[PDB]
Amino acid sequence: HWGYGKHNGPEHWHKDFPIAKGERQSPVDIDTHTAKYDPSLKPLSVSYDQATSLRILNNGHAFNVEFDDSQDKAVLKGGPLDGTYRLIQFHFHWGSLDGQGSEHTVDKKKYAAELHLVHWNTKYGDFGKAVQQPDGLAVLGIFLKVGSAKPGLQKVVDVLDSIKTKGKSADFTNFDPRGLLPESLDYWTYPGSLTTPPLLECVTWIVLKEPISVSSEQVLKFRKLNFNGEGEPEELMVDNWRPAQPLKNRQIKASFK
Ligand SMILES: NS(=O)(=O)c1ccc(NC(=S)N[C@H]2CCN(c3cccc([N+](=O)[O-])n3)C2)cc1
Ligand SMILES: [Zn+2]
Repeated sequence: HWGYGKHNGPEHWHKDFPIAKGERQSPVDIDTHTAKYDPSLKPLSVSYDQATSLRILNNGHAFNVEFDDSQDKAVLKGGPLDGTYRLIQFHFHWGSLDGQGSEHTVDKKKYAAELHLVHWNTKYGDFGKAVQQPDGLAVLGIFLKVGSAKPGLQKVVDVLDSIKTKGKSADFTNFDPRGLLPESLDYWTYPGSLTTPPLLECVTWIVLKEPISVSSEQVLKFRKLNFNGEGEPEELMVDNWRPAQPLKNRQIKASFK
């Protein structure tokens, strides 16, 4: 019964998921002055032209846009990664107000929201096997700030009224995730974890430096979703973010000088 409420939030997760206090937990604060430029990193390769979106689901914690990952259609390669990672889903974390919502922070700055594009390593054959491995997932993280509308986000915003409550889904075909990227693919990278239970330490994090701009109207529609199921007391889906975790014995590397 984990969540983001007064009594089941991140400070409680360690009781059911002791890895919550582990050596490679996410998210983290990115100290821009201590992150080292690594000239040996490669440009990231984001190959989304053949992406097949299928469905959008309110899972009670966020909403997931789900992809066909039954073959190598939408893949992330290069940068810090060895081999090929298949896009399985994306989701967001956001705040009750614009001054909070991101999971990663940049010099302790909180963004209004953060997009996670989740990919799994095809050398492990399926997602459930990949999450048992230290290099099993690659998550591309993109900050959202409030300003101009993001045109590529509006198809997502406009379906949210149809998946208001936990367990609701809707058909969501032909959505192009390239419309969610910023101009620059400059990034920071570090080894971490899932940011929700079960908090598995299986993620190569790749966090873009350049945020995307969304409008106030767009993020207000995220904040009208519900954590609760249909006919249950209304609990607005806001502040579904985990705060920064200790960095411990880890180095954040920058792709840019
Ligand atoms: N915040 S975060 O980015 O650290 C992060 C947190 C949690 C997850 N959990 C994920 S992607 N869980 C999996 C379990 C299986 N799974 C599938 C599998 C096949 C098809 C679908 N589907 O519904 O289309 N979903 C989703 C990953 C990433
Ligand atoms: Zn996430």
